[PDB]
Amino acid sequence: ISHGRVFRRLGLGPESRIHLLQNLLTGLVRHERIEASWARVDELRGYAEKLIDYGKLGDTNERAMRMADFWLTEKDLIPKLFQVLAPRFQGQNGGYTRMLQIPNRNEQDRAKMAVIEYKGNCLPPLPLPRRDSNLTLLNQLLQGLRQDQEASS
Amino acid sequence: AAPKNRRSIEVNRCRRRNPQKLIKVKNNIDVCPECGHLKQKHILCGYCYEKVRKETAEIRRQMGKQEGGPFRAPTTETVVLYSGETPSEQDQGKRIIERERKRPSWFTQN
Amino acid sequence: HGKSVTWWDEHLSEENVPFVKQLVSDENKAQLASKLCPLKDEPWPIHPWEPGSSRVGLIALKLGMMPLWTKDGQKHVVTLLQVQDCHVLKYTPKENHNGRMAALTVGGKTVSHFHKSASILEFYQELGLPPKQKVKIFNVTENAVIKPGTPLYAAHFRPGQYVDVTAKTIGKGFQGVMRRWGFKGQPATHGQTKTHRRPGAISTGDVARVWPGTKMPGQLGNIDRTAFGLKVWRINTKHNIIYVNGSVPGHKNCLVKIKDSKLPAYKDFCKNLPFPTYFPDGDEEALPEDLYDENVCQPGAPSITFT
Amino acid sequence: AIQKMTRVRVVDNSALGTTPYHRPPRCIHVYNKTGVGKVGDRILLAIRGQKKKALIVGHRMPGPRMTPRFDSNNVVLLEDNGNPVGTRIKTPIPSSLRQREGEFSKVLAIAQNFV
Amino acid sequence: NTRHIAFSGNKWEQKVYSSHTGYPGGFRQVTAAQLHQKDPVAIVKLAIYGMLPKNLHRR
RNA sequence: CACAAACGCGUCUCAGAGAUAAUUAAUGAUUUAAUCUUAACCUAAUUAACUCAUAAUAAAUCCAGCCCUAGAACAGGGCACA
RNA sequence: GAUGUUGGAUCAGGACACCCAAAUGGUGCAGCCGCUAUUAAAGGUUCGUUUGUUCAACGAUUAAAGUCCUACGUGAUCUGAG
Ligand SMILES: [Mg+2]
Ligand SMILES: [Mg+2]
Ligand SMILES: [Mg+2]
Ligand SMILES: [Mg+2]
Ligand SMILES: [Mg+2]
Ligand SMILES: [Mg+2]
Ligand SMILES: [Mg+2]
Ligand SMILES: [Mg+2]
Ligand SMILES: [Mg+2]
Ligand SMILES: [Mg+2]
Ligand SMILES: [Mg+2]
Ligand SMILES: [Mg+2]
Ligand SMILES: [Mg+2]
Ligand SMILES: [Mg+2]
Ligand SMILES: [Mg+2]
Ligand SMILES: [Mg+2]
Ligand SMILES: [Mg+2]
Ligand SMILES: [Mg+2]
Ligand SMILES: [Mg+2]
Ligand SMILES: [Zn+2]
Repeated sequence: ISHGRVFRRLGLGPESRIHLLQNLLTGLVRHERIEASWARVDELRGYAEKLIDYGKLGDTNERAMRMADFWLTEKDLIPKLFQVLAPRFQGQNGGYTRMLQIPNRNEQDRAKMAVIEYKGNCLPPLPLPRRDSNLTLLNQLLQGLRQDQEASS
Repeated sequence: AAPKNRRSIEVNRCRRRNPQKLIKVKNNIDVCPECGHLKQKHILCGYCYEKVRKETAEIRRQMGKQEGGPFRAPTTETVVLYSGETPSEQDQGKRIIERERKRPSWFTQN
Repeated sequence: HGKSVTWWDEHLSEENVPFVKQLVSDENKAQLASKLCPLKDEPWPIHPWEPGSSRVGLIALKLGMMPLWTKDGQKHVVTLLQVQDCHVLKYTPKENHNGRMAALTVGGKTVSHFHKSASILEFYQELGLPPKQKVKIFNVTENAVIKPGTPLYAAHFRPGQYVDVTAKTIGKGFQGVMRRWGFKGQPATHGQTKTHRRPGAISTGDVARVWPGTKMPGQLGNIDRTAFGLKVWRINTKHNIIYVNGSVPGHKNCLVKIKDSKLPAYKDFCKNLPFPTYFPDGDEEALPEDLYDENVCQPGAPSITFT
Repeated sequence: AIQKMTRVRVVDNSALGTTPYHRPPRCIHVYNKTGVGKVGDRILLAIRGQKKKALIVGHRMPGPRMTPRFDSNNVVLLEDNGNPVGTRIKTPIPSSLRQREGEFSKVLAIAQNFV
Repeated sequence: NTRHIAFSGNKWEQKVYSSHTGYPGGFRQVTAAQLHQKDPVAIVKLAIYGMLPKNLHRR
């Protein structure tokens, strides 16, 4: 039984799985946003997060360097990881990746797809879900409650 | 095992018209405030994501032209420009992509 | 009218999202601490202890398991049950339930208002508690009755006693015959073809049907079970934690139902326990932070020497 | 866990123990209703083409924590009277065996080193 | 007043009501005395039930 | 045991009352002694089943999404803190 | 114009003409074993060496290692040594 397992089985086995994630991660560090299958984007999420946590460990750390070697296939990307992508995340602890669901693919396959993106990339802003504004009848109705809780205190 | 008797059309109507084999009516459909097309509540708008996607493709082409070869990729942050725009000091020292289209309303200046 | 689906958080803005939460939690702590004093509120008549009596139970949280040593040198393994939020909810008179014993409905751990039903939130608004996750019905004699909306702490079972536990066992899904039942397999190597698991003959040639009881592959493990005759070893007062003996059916962190033992050996054991239930206000004393059975080696001690 | 057909090594000093044979001594039968023997259990050994009774001293299968676990499976040769046919037992014996005095009294009496 | 039924002759002792649960070894046989002890309504109810015609309207 | 789990070779937990079969006995008529009686009245003693006390389950309708020790699909439990 | 046939494997449903466990009568029953008879089918009824073998012999034990029927149960579950 499946109880308490944090990994999907994707591709031809465990190795194939690691290499699928390798490709995706290279794609993500290169193009800064990619659109892939929802299972696989959601899988990539964790690794994309922690790869940036090695970037913060400094260029000089060896354990981070041989890690960046395995996980970034295109070699140009490695200086991009350390000098570009790591420094623009400093204050923010975990806030790196936006993952959102796209309409299902248009091919006869019809998979379930997601786009995954690093915060602060220079690309057109993704059409994020908007929150209802505060002039809304219900939200406007809550403001009264708030001001009354302020008036009672 | 081979079926012992042809089934009647009655039995078949029972089986394959079951309320379970019928397609359920999706109740989460809404309209997108911009283009007014249909979208599901938890998913991005298709039509919006399209114009976003096209523009991303074109900006990636022009930044493919600004790069000489397959393995050569910039160490600076990139900032994309549109007709009539000049770089701020915050954004200078960075790679710059220049584009003909005047900056699209949904893409902000920041 | 094609009406849309709505969840609670759909229309709220950035500003109002934290406000709602802070407000609901505030009213929750308020409503909890308000019910913290049962004895001085409007207490129901307390009755003496008769010999045919049956006590109220408790709803707990299974923490995990831990080793524990007796003074005798034997090693037992015990299960930690914690009482998070426990209150009696409603009350059913004798005639209105079994015709024999009165039903006392007890609530479990606190959940969020936002995901429950209209009817249920109504039930808790006429009570004044937050909604409880798991709600179980205890059978109880007329002298053991309490008043609805009363807190129940974990000192309710004094150390050394026997309790019973009911819970949903760990769900293993759709399991083959060798698991569900434990039929031997077929031998692996001697030229058997595609048989290494299957049940084998399921009936007799004359009967020509298979019998209504016959063991076959299927659902295994998500069902209610009960463990009897467990001994209670030690009690923690501050964190409300019972240490019961051996194992309790369920996954760890699951919600679990505790009662006194209904086993025929223990029938009258309830004469020494705080009976309506335990009342921290009434005695006006501080119980020692741990109540140990006389057998247990305490977490500090001489370090046993035989002679 | 010592069961039917396990090769055992005879630790006490006896005629039958030390003298060589083309067959290693094999356990035929364990006297627990379970087919598995433990320390302080009783065996029927086939040694040099005849049947003798034995007492399991130590074995290579793990047991309750703080029990000694031995490198080899060790038995002491024994007759029906419960009298050890050996003079003495060198290689160490579980101190747990002293629990039952009644049956193993003499066996314990000829035992050298305990662990 | 069903509980006060009389049975002619020795029938209380030798009339048996049989039932089967369908499970292997689920076959029960109860003496009229015992059945009447457990369920005061049972005897007259099974009496009547067996005297109606066998169609659906019986139910 | 290279998964956070599964698992045994490991650990825990296991029951009251009522009935009767064959057979032993007490009062005791037909037949005023006797006699357990296919005679009363109460009776007594005693297997297995088999019943049942007791235990499980037992709050009608929000359910888009997203998590899960819950799951083949549909179902089920979470998503206020923190 | 086919009801595929021995023995095993797996899973067993039933009978009682009880092999064990449970109450008892009789003895050529002092007790320990026994030998017979009555009542009782919820539960049990082993592992090996040789044979394709059920049977049988033989080793070692167990409270016992029952007698049977179910297409000599069970091949759209398995095995073919015969
Ligand atoms: Mg999982
Ligand atoms: Mg695949
Ligand atoms: Mg996930
Ligand atoms: Mg499960
Ligand atoms: Mg096997
Ligand atoms: Mg195979
Ligand atoms: Mg084949
Ligand atoms: Mg020889
Ligand atoms: Mg007389
Ligand atoms: Mg007399
Ligand atoms: Mg019942
Ligand atoms: Mg739910
Ligand atoms: Mg034909
Ligand atoms: Mg059977
Ligand atoms: Mg008989
Ligand atoms: Mg039988
Ligand atoms: Mg046959
Ligand atoms: Mg055959
Ligand atoms: Mg067949
Ligand atoms: Zn749109």
